Amino acid sequence: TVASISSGPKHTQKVPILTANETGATMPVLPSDSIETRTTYMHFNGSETDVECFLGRAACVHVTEIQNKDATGIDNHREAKLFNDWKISLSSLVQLRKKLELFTYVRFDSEYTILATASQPDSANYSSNLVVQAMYVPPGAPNPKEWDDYTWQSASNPSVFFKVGDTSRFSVPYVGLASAYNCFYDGYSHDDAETQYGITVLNHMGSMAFRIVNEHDEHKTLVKIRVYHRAKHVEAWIPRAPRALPYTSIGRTNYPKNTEPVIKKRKGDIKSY
Amino acid sequence: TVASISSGPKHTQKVPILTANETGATMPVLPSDSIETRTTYMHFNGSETDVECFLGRAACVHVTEIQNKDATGIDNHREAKLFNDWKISLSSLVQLRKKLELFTYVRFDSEYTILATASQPDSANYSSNLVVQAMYVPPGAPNPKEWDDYTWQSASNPSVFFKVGDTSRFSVPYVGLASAYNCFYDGYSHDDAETQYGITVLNHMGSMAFRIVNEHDEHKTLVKIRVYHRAKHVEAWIPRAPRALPYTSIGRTNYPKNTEPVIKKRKGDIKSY
Amino acid sequence: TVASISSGPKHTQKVPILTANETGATMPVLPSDSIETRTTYMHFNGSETDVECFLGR
Amino acid sequence: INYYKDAASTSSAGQSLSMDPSKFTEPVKDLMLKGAPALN
Amino acid sequence: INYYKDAASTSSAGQSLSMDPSKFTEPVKDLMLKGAPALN
Amino acid sequence: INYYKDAASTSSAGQSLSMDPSKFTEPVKDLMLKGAPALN
Amino acid sequence: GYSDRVQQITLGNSTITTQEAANAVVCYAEWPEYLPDVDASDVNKTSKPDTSVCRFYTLDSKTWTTGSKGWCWKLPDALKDMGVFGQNMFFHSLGRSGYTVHVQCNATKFHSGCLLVVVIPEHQLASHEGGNVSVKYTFTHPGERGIDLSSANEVGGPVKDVLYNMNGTLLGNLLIFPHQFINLRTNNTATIVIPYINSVPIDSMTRHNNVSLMVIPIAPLTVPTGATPSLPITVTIAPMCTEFSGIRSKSIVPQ
Amino acid sequence: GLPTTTLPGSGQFLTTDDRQSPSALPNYEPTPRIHIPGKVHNLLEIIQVDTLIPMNNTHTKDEVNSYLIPLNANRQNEQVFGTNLFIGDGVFKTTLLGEIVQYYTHWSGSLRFSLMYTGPALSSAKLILAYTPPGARGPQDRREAMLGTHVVWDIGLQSTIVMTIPWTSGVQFRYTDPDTYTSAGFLSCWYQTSLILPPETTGQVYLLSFISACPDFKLRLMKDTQTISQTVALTE
Amino acid sequence: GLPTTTLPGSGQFLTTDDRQSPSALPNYEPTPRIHIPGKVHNLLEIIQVDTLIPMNNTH
Amino acid sequence: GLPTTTLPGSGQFLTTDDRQSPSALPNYEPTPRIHIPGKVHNLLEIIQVDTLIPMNNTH
Ligand SMILES: Cc1cc(CCCCCCCOc2ccc(C3=N[C@@H](C)CO3)cc2)on1
Ligand SMILES: Cc1cc(CCCCCCCOc2ccc(C3=N[C@@H](C)CO3)cc2)on1
Repeated sequence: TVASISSGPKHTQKVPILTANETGATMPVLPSDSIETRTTYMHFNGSETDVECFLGRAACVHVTEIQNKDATGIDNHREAKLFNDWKISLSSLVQLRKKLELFTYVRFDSEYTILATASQPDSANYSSNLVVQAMYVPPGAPNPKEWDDYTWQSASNPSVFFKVGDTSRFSVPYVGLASAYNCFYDGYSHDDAETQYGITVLNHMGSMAFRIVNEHDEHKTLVKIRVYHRAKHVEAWIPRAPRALPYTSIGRTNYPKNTEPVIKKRKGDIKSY
Repeated sequence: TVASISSGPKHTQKVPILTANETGATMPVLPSDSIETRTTYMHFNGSETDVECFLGRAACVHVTEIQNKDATGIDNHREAKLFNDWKISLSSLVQLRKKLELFTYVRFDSEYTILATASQPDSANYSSNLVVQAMYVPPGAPNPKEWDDYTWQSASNPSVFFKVGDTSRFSVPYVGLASAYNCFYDGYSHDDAETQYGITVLNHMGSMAFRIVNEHDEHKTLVKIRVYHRAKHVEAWIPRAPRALPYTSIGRTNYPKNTEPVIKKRKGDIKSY
Repeated sequence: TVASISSGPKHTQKVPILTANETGATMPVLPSDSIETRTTYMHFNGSETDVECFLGR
Repeated sequence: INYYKDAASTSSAGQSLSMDPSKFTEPVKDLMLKGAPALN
Repeated sequence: INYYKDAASTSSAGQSLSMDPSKFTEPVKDLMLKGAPALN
Repeated sequence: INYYKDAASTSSAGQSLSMDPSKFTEPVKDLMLKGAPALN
Repeated sequence: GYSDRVQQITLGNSTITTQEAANAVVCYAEWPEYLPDVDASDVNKTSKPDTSVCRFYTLDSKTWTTGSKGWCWKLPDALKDMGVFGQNMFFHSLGRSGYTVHVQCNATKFHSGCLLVVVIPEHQLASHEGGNVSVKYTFTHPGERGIDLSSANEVGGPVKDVLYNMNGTLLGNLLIFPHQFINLRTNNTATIVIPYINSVPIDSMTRHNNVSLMVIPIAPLTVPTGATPSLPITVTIAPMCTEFSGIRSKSIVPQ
Repeated sequence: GLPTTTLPGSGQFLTTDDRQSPSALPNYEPTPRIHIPGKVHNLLEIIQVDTLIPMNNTHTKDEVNSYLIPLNANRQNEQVFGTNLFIGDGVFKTTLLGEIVQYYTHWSGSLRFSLMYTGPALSSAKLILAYTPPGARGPQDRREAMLGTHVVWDIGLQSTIVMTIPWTSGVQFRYTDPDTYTSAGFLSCWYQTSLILPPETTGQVYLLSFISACPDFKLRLMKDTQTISQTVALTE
Repeated sequence: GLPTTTLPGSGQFLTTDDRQSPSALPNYEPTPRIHIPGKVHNLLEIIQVDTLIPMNNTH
Repeated sequence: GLPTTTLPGSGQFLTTDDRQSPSALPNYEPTPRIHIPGKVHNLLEIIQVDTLIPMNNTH
């Protein structure tokens, strides 16, 4: 492939460099339209800019935490982190979010990796070996109330059991209701005067519940869960302007008030180098 | 292959042993040009002197250390080794450095092995099990400020998570900007009167950041990281004189003052055996 | 596979929507027996409702 | 590839792709045609 | 070799090697030739 | 068998078995024959 | 003698002529088309009023003055009240449509000024409150009036800051969306053909707007000496290939 | 039982590796795809669309005005604007090009810089745009500027001028992030003759300026952008 | 000895995965199947049989 | 699931072994090679060039 062809002096009536940008086109002008060039080859394919590659590496999408401790006398397991739960989403953390929102609709399979590490902040004789159980609780299915409810039987709901310190990995097909996931949605769930605006109403994916299977030892053990997400088989439509201001909320476009100028001011003139 | 052919008495006008070294050549003289020889075969190929073999074994290129401890009240994580960082380079340690600098330009893929072991120098009930996370922070990308920054999300930057005591291994393609890496560079980054001289300005590879993912236990744990590097797919150009004096700095050729004579003095005469 | 065929106005002596449930049958009535439909395809096989799948986790 | 000798040890079965609701939805002795009168 | 039955479980896809910027760079209704005048 | 997609991930290269010292041992412009006088 | 410059668009019972055009943009290089069966889901036969809905409606005019910040209309909202298009809209459960948008602004060879005319698929607005305040319905359904970016923040309304496109992105990059400029010195109209863009084959026309049309002054209007300091901008829009499905009782929407 | 040996790296999680995994939802059937205009395959497809450069960066809070380069009637010989070409920083940084370049470590290729004139139709002007390849200082006067890559632009019916910064380089890749060794030059613009307004007209006229990449362009070695960060996870 | 590398997920138990296992009862012979009317293959077969709706829910 | 047995040496790191590894930079394209005079393939090539011997070591 040639990156530049050889081109010499020109004295024409045919001027490729004068255009009318009002038309909305970006005319494909090249170095050889306005200087004299020599042949050179590309030596490159643009492999690593493919959208599959761009969205295809694992990104941390969520960090939660649960603890193993005596539940005796706990009136609210959920509240004691005896078993936390997460509202599956892909915008709570922003590195990956800005990347996805370069597109309007996106379609892909997900590969999740879940790393779990334990901490024992206060005096323990040892490090126990805990097994985590993460359940998929899609919307419409009983959601766990205690850390050892009938729910955890999970007879119809996919669940994975792995050890703290290890990693769990599995992959979920594209579960969207439509043909693509909306990265943006300028609508409502119905014509209500006070219903919420945005996509919050659209990515009704449900939540995922984590717990330790082990009963309690004499000390307490903090287990912190990190969920990583990798898109595989990516398809993206309609590019948009990149995110400039900071994010404030999952699912709304809102930016913070009295934010700071995002364009760097010159130290000098327009004329400055 | 014959290592020596059979050759007998000679009384010629054709003298292969008289030459003129002023020409710059090393004339290919053999035993059979000046004594009577018998046939012998080589029985050998020179396999283990191939440059791929010479540069192809893992060498320790870096030892760093980070600790897991309560960051509560630490004003400078980087400074507490709550997460160290390394300026990828291949000359900080010298065994491998002398080997590479036998050549001027070198091109290869790298295979890294990272061994991490833990130490608990002061009273602990136990040994905790820590997961290390090493990130590749190429130049232009946010560099970590605390041990748990958004940076560690590493949504676009390759990172590996492995356990202390284990080893991590992955391989990076030749990331040089030019066609080869310069082992030497007699230039500057620009014609500045005070800019630095050397290659420091050329092997702008960026750095690699390590941290423990675990929160803190009651005791403190020292984790010491050793990075090993193995060249694979090696290509080397222009041999040079081997390094004689000791090294003083990454990237400059400078040797120490009042160094010692590097040539061993005879215990005796020129005539001595 | 078609999920619905195209069907238009009807003025017949042949009424598929009147039945006698006392018989014990569930007559296979479709949208196209009582409204005007357009063609659409199924795009689906019913894979995940197989009893092997239902009892297989 | 089965690595094991016994049939019980093989993985899940593969979709019937059988599907015939008529034993349940139309177990009538004399065939009913949709469109023809139910009771003649 | 896929070891698994479902398509979601396969590795990353392979490069589009599609690449056609004209839907974005030249969505004009009447074709513009480089070198010819923009507005006639 | 390569298990990985990228070339960097393959094992070490295999012996040049190239070997030609003359660029280093005899870079002279006019060819010198062993046995003939060095300087004529 | 055809110029890129003169054009005629006849759609239904209405025709537009421009003698100073700058080509026309067809979003993503695709022209509006009906919904194919292979893509269909709802089993209902759809209704295609054709020429009674696919004609040109001219919205009420705006006034560009030196202080203008820009205006924003949403589709199909802007047309919610135009003739039979609008009736069909409130009466069917689902509908689908593409449009031809023609923005008009003429001046003289002594004026200067340049407007950006852009179509943004799925333009989800931001609340000026920050945090996770929502933007109430009424605020994102201004109707033919559209939203006036130089109007004041209101409560439950969107933010109207132009350097941020009403969503946290910079004005400068709106050029990645199908768009055309109106530069008084060149141009006097902008025309964009919009194909139907959605993640579902057909949708509700009232709970979801699928494009915002935005006209933004970028090089300020500068009139000749002692000229009146303002110009009107007119927007005329025509639904094209419209289809409605799932007819019934007639939606009732807030406010 | 087949004998195996495990190698160094066993059990590691590399966020960039690509392997198979069991599906959690065996046998599930995804929604059919329908057609949607606009599919993107390569980021290289989109960085060829031009977007506006806030060249007039001299303000103090972001404003529509930093997109406008002003021009003065009747000045002769003088300089319209100047900038270095660190596409990952400074004016370029918020543009779509700048914004994507920042996801990669290295770039190579030609850039296309165009200027669209917005002055009254009855005015006229001749400007010179100059590209100064690495190695010299930003030009200080047109004489200096005109000795490097340049285009005399004659403002006419055809409203925009497209200047190309042809790839001039020893090393075949440059870092996006400002490197010296790797630096690309300067871009300046001066009056060639001068802007002239018709009667009954007055004041400043402005140029809009765009940037996009030529088909020439290469970007490699993905990394994280300095353009976005956060201090606590967001919630709904 | 063939060189291997284990990936993330090793040792996990996913209730939905489908693999082979050793039989605890090697060589055992199950009872023959006889014919039984009524076999169900898909839940889609049975949701087409109609059943009564307690529409008058007001009690 | 295929039955395996691990041998002595599993998990060891031998600095001299030569195996495959995952690439951290999937799909990256290295700079083209250009021609450079002087390529060395074997250390045996270079030890045939003669160099001076500090024979007079007595200093
Ligand atoms: C055990 C176990 C646990 C699980 C979880 C199953 C995965 C379900 C999650 C499905 C994917 O979720 C989303 C959510 C949001 C988005 C998304 N939001 C927009 C910004 C873009 O994409 C995409 C996928 O499965 N088995
Ligand atoms: C996780 C994770 C961590 C990483 C690191 C990626 C590797 C980047 C390093 C690239 C190779 O670096 C160098 C540096 C210097 C030299 C060199 N200097 C001269 C003496 C010779 O060679 C060669 C390669 O990747 N993924």
